[PDB]
Amino acid sequence: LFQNVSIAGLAHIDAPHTLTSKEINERLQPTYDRLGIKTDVLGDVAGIHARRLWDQDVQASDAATQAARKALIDANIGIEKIGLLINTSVSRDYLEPSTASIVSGNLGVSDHCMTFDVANASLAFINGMDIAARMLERGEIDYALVVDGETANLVYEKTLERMTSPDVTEEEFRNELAALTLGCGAAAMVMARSELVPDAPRYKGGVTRSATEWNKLCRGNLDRMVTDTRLLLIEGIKLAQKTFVAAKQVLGWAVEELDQFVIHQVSRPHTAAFVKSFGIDPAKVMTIFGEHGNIGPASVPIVLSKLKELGRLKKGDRIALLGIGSGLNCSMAEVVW
Amino acid sequence: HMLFQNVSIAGLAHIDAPHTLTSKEINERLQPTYDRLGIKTDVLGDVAGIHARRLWDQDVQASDAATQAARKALIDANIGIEKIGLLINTSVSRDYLEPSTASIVSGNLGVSDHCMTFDVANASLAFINGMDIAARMLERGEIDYALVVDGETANLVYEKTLERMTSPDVTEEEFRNELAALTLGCGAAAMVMARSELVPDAPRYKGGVTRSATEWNKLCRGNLDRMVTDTRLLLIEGIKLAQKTFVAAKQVLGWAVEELDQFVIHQVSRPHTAAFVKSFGIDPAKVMTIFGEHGNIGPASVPIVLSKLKELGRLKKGDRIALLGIGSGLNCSMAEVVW
Ligand SMILES: CCCCCCCCCCCC(=O)SCCNC(=O)CCNC(=O)[C@H](O)C(C)(C)COP(=O)(O)OP(=O)(O)OC[C@H]1O[C@@H](n2cnc3c(N)ncnc32)[C@H](O)[C@@H]1OP(=O)(O)O
Ligand SMILES: CCCCCCCCCCCC(=O)O
Repeated sequence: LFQNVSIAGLAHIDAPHTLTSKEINERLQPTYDRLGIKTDVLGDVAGIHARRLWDQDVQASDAATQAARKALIDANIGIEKIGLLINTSVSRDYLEPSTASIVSGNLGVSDHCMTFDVANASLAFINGMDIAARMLERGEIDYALVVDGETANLVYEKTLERMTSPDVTEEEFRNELAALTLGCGAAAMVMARSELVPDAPRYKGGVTRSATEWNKLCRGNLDRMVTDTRLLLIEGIKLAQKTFVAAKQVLGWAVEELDQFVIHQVSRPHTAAFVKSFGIDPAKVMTIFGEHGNIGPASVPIVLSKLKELGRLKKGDRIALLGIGSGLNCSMAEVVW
Repeated sequence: HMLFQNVSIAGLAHIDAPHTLTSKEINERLQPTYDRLGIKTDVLGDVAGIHARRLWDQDVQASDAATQAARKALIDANIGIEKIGLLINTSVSRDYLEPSTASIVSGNLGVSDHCMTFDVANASLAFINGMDIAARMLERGEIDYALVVDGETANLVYEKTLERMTSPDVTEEEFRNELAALTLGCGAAAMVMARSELVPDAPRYKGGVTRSATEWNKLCRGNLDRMVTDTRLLLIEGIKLAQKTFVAAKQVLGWAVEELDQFVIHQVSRPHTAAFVKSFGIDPAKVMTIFGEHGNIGPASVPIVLSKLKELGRLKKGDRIALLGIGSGLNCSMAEVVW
């Protein structure tokens, strides 16, 4: 476990435009009626009633940059203190260079600042925290930024075009339906060596389990995402269960002994199936997919930032970060407030 | 100075893409555009110094090429996939935005449910980044073995760039901006890293230094079908950045150029490379180049060259090997291997 790693600052950005599921259903209504769809899958089943979109021409790096500036302020440090910047977003503007280098350019990092991207679907932010934690413990750097901006504008625009086409089949509809559960947003975290920030929350790290045989289940680019919803739910929960059992071992976790559960946000049935598996008090599980949908790897730190801004947390509170992503990969870690 | 301790290279391999595409063939297609634009010099063969590059079949994905390299690297290290505790994929090429290419490679190989996997992306320096991340886990003893894998696909950028540049209405500016795309190449590499205790006679990786100039992030921008590049400015600002990195390399690695045995350098063109070696007083006999026949294989370039050096019998026990590169960003990293 990490002994000397802390969270110096934390921030999130909510995207400014609301697209409700009611509004999407009115667009999709003529398709529903020719396919004989009678059910509201988004609202009544998924539990997603709205999501947020950016203005046009907002790139991932722009969103991440906004979040990074807020996080530095939350941490009371200047950019010149940053020795490492990692971008963990799924959304990316180019293959080359790293989105991190674009964010770093915007921010004005020093010539000593190491930067690169990590990609791992919705788990990448936790991955990013661990890579930074290891560099901090080793004394390579004092402060690190982990940043993540997500943009779903184009995937809504293109998916809605496809779904409204007179040639669309129910097979294609059900297979791209998951794209209509995603949302825009951004997050950023400042991590630091603990001797520099004695009042800050401590990050202990945690455990990782994987099921890489299921890598075909959810495949996506900026304009299109194809998903096997049923199997992904079933196998995703199986891996989460396996990882949580492994966590109870090495982290000493017992459900009653935890104050907050910061979980990846994908759907109401997904969530309820997991909490029921372990008898977790749903009150302890903050949910935002209702109005924000799935913000990918930024989801977990967004919720954690919202919890912080709420003035919820108390010193000594044990917070379980429960991350997962298409892969499948699952990582569960502990933060002590 | 925080150099890595007891981190070793247990296995190493490269894959050469099978189909040769010559610059003579490319020039043939481009000739009408050259003539219309008044270009009278062979800018590929004579200026950039690239005579050939390799391509895959159309149906080969980044993960496919990385998987080929990985299996060969495991054989080299004489271990099974069940030993691997970490797999990092470092390629610029990728199958999708999500999931990671690493998880596709990991699924192909059959890694255990304890294996940690993800992609790292950082233009042409990412393989060194992957080695560094693996090394930190290995040094702590969190894992015993790691795989760092990298497959590059340039098929689509060749196809689309050549169509655009052979268009009746291509502008001189668009032509110049995209020309560097025709110096790219296909190929793959993978390395098995291990705790030194398990492989007492294997080479040692020490890590090294990194310096950056992220205000130059616009100079080279790439996607699956297009790459736009300011070649002139990349040369000038690259050497500048490499100069800072060498000063740092003397501080933490204690480097003196005459004392190093091999320089394994990421390469973007023949004149760029000669400028680099001239700038820092490097013995050219200690610099192997595959650019003339393979072009620029991005982040796989460094380990592909290292693997070829091993296969040529040019590396012996105790040889001090410098891994050097400038990557779009800009970033520059310099690390040492002791064979
Ligand atoms: C560019 C990147 C940006 C970047 C943005 C950042 C994100 C990047 C990261 C990638 C994000 C991903 O991995 S997204 C992958 C995770 N998200 C998802 O899988 C979305 C799916 N969400 C869900 O809540 C679920 O799987 C449901 C709602 C689809 C099914 O729930 P569940 O309870 O089985 O439902 P079950 O009873 O079958 O369903 C009963 C009823 O729902 C209907 N139903 C069930 N499934 C479907 C379906 N797939 N499509 C249509 N309808 C369906 C049935 O017909 C039936 O209707 P009837 O009999 O009443 O008529
Ligand atoms: C821990 C929550 C349990 C339900 C989550 C199942 C995993 C769904 C996979 C989608 C992850 C992603 O958005 O990349």
